[PDB]
Amino acid sequence: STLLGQLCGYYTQWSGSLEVTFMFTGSFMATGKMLIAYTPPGGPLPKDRATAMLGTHVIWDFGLQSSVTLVIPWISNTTTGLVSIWYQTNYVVPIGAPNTAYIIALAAAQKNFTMKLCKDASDILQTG
Amino acid sequence: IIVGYGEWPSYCVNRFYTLDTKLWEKSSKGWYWKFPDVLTETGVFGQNAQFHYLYRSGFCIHVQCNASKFHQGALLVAVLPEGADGFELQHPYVLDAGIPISQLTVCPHQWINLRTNNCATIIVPYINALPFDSALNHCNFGLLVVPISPLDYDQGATPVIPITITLAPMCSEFA
Amino acid sequence: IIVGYGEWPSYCVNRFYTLDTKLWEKSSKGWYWKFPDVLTETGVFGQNAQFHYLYRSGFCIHVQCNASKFHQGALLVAVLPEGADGFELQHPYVLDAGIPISQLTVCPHQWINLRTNNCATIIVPYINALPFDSALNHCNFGLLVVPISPLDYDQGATPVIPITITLAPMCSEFA
Amino acid sequence: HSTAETTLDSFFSRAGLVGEIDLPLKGTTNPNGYANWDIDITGYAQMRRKVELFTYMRFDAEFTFVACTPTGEVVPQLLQYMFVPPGAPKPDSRESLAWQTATNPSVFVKLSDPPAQVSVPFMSPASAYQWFYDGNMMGTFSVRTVGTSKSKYPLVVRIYMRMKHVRAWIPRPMRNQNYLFKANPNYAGNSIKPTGTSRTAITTL
Repeated sequence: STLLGQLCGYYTQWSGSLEVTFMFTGSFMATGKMLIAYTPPGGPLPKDRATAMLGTHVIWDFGLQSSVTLVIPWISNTTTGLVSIWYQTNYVVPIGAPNTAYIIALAAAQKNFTMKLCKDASDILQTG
Repeated sequence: IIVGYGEWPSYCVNRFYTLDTKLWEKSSKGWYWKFPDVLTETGVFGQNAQFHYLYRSGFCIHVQCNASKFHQGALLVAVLPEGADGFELQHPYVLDAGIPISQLTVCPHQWINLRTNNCATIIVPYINALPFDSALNHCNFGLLVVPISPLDYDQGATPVIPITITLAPMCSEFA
Repeated sequence: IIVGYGEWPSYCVNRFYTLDTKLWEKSSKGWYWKFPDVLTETGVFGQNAQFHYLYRSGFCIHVQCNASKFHQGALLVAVLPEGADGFELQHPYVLDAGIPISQLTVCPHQWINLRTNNCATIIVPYINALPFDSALNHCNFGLLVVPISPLDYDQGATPVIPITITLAPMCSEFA
Repeated sequence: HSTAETTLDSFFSRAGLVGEIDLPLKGTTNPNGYANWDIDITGYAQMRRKVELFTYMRFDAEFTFVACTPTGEVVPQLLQYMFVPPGAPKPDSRESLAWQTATNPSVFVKLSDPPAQVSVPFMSPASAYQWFYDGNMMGTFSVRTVGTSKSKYPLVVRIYMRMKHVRAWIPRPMRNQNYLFKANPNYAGNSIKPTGTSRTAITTL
């Protein structure tokens, strides 16, 4: 659904770094913490919150900050890495505020991203 | 920031270890952790603790909690010399040792009042009658988190308040 | 000392690893080892080989044997690009690959003649068409030890001659 | 001397009765003429709560030996009073060879003398004595009456100790509940008392 994923459907080979931004859209009165982790290519998904903490991660607090960013290092070659979101604490809220919020994720590429070997791939989008 | 006994860690695994989250209710007694026993199973520090013969390290401890403006309560965080999910106090008035809790402020301590702050920080140097000991046979100190004034809220708010401990080893040796 | 292809290891577990002793008889064919496959199970190098994604390292290899002045024979030690107890050659004349052994001196090589010397030393740089590969899916080179002139002695002497391989990693990276 | 009585030199500063051994003429208390006594500082009943205000201590000790008849009478008897360091064997009988080993120092003294008095240094392998170990031998005094036969008098020997050159580290809360054991912080959990006294209402003096 991203524009990066649609433009690299016209090419064959690519390599570079990425960046993912998370945006918390709950109310002003809600607090809590999260754990966003990244696993390099080759290793599996972690089994629990404790082994994911032993690795590349960040703690994200709702009450202090509404946006966090995660720089993914080099992806390449047309397995892959994994990004997982865990609950550190529970979701704390006062009386009179809603119990459920949502997160919106935004993704782009860095300045060292390249593409090569063009290919007009046969899209599903057919004319009429 | 509290620097324990006016002294920094010094020479005679440099990352944050967020342990786990405790749940503070209206009927909690208190909790304690024993160091370095809390960390001899996780990560690179847990390997070098049980593969070497001598040990010397200082610490830096952060205690945090998050709540709304409709909650109330107070915690006393203290460090007293001599697993990773802690134990619960049975008799918090005598600290399970026959000594009163009202005199625990003679130790390196810090208050957490939910009306005012939400974080505590204590720096602990290396304390022993020897220059080097064993990490697996001798625990140096313990960390105490006791609610002096109990938690309260009105019905409909979140009944359970998170407490997270995160720590960082500082000036460690292994021999 | 032979420096392979006129080039030293360079940047883009620093100890000796004495492997095991082979036994050279009057009916031996030859042996081979695959690197880094020989060392992905022992020590600190065996941990960092299978816990990281990319790998880059050079080596230094010592081959030694000890015998009396009443023994005779010759070995050819060579390094050809592309467990810890080695494999045995079935057809040493074609090197188990359809290529002759009489042209193996186009590689980084060294002779061991029991009449003259008893030690060989070859330094190997990092060789790949890529700057980084996987230690567990790609073997870079192989080490060959083949007796060209066979072992001989008179009856009553020691019938079996030891051959020990010892190696040291040099300018290693892990990422 | 303008707050020189609250120092730790003055707070641990008097000779107190610790240890009292009895050498009866008949009975089963000490049937032969010898007795062993292990050096502890908590034989004085006010002393354990005072030293456990701290975690680590370091001091010297000075011992005094006064002896008499159960009535109080002074009789012409000669006694031995030897010191066994930690790591050395202790006597089993009166004919043991430990009574005449030259590395165990003795003090021969008559009973019609001033009391004998010696000094014992800091003898721990560590840098301090610690009263709390999450995971302290000073020696032994043996007391005998000199002779090959049994003495003609019943005797009582009392031991006094004064500490000196005192240093201390890391204060702790003081003891709140009654003790049950030695070198053991256990307490009676089925009867826990407040620290002080109570009143009827918070608004009444």
